[PDB]
Amino acid sequence: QGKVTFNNTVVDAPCSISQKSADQSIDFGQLSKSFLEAGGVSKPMDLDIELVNCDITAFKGGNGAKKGTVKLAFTGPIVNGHSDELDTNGGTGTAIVVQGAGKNVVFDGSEGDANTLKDGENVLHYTAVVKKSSAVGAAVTEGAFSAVANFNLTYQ
Amino acid sequence: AVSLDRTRAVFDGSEKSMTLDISNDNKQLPYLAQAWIENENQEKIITGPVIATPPVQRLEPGAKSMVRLSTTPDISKLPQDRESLFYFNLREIPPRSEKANVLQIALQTKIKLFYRPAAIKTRPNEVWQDQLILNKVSGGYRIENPTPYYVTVIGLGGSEKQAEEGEFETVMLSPRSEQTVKSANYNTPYLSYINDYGGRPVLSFICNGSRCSVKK
Repeated sequence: QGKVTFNNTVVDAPCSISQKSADQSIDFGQLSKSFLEAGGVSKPMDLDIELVNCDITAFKGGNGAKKGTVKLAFTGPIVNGHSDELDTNGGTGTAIVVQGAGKNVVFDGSEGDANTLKDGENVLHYTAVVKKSSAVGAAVTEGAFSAVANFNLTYQ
Repeated sequence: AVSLDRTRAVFDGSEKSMTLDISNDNKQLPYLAQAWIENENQEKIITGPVIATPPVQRLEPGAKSMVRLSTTPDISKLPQDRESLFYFNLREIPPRSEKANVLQIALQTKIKLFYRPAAIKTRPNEVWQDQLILNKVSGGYRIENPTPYYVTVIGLGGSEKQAEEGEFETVMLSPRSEQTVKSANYNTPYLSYINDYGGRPVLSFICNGSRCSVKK
């Protein structure tokens, strides 16, 4: 059945993602509390997601494709009242914002933009930055932080 | 890192269970894989009638593994003359990062799981979608699905090429149901759907009046 069954009929597969790093992470490096505390935003880190095993002619399509057979969407703990701010661990007071095709990514499940596919390749290009959380009394404190976002692909 | 083997799953009701192959495409680190079922409204279902086992498992680098899909006795309550809709979920849990200030991405794959009762068991390359009917309506078409299965329509156009590459909002018709779509009048309609294998065939219609059916 499907993968244990064998014959001429090709069965297309869902995508498998991977990044430059083995743990599927992006390192922001040490950040200045003072800078963040003053409204500063870290230098944008590239968040590239490689799509393998699947026909990319569905993510903004490869060489075209206007239809949408796969829905893309990010999910993660948000900042109270700000669905576009991925909350963080460690209590540092920081938050994370990811930008797609010029527009911010929302982490409440709403359909994302399956239009970030780098024309010509099989990579979704996003950018991420760290900033003082936009929550009342945030206060950027020092220390290490981390966050996990769910990249959801739903197939029709 | 974790991935599934198909974009949709058909559960043959004449059987008590089936397996889905999963894989850790990462060659450096282990990843956890969670699997679970959702009902037709995408609500998590824990006690049946369809169960995914194991709910969570560890996959060493490059490891291949499987998730079993099985049913409880109550699966018999579902209608036996039409498909029922479920969703299969596969979410990975990446290992904790070695680095300090970091953001990790975790993939989650969600596909359709069709419960196909024994009474409507299908042949290896049987085609029922050619049973679809098109009804001209003001501003478009009413797509009729008189079959006992779920049909996913991904294209409607005046030519085979347009059905395949033309802008179209994918719509899935439940068994014995219909849906209206905005569209231009085509004297020769072509429709494209997704079959059990993830293939995307194209049907050619011949209209007579405001009714259109696939040509023999």
